Amino acid sequence: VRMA
Amino acid sequence: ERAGPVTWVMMIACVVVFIAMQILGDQEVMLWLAWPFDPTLKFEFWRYFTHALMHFSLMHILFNLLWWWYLGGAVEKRLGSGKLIVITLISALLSGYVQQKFSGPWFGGLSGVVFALMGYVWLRGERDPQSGIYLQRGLIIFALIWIVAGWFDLSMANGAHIAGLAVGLAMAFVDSLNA
Repeated sequence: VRMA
Repeated sequence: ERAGPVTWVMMIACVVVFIAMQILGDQEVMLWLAWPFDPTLKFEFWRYFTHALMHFSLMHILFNLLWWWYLGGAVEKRLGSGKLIVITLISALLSGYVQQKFSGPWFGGLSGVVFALMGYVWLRGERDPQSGIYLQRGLIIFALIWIVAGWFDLSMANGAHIAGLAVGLAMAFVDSLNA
């Protein structure tokens, strides 16, 4: 998961 | 002051979703709100935007809603609710599109919308001061520190970051042609  | 209904409805939406993530777990909400991971899901149209509402820590949602309330508030107050809605809908759609391409569908956060607001407020306040909007030098400093730190993985969704920025610059350029 990548966080924007 | 600053309190637009779009500004506050986004803040409430984000908090409501984040409450749900806390009760149900991330993945469960992720399974429903994240960008379509399977083309069969592509007509679940909410997903192109709803990824923006998901946050994966309290620090992330506070930091983001801060920037959102600050820059979002300013756009709604000076330029109207409709303008804030459009920047939001376009940047969420496009930063999610690019982000999916960069590293697939598992991401969220309002930070693509935020970088679009940063781009927008800055260029608009530059090319078009009468809009009553501007981004300070200290904050464009930190924005720049913020993007590149995501490159170097010290801010994880880089496509979102760069996407959103681009979108905000472009729209501010367009809006700054018209006066």
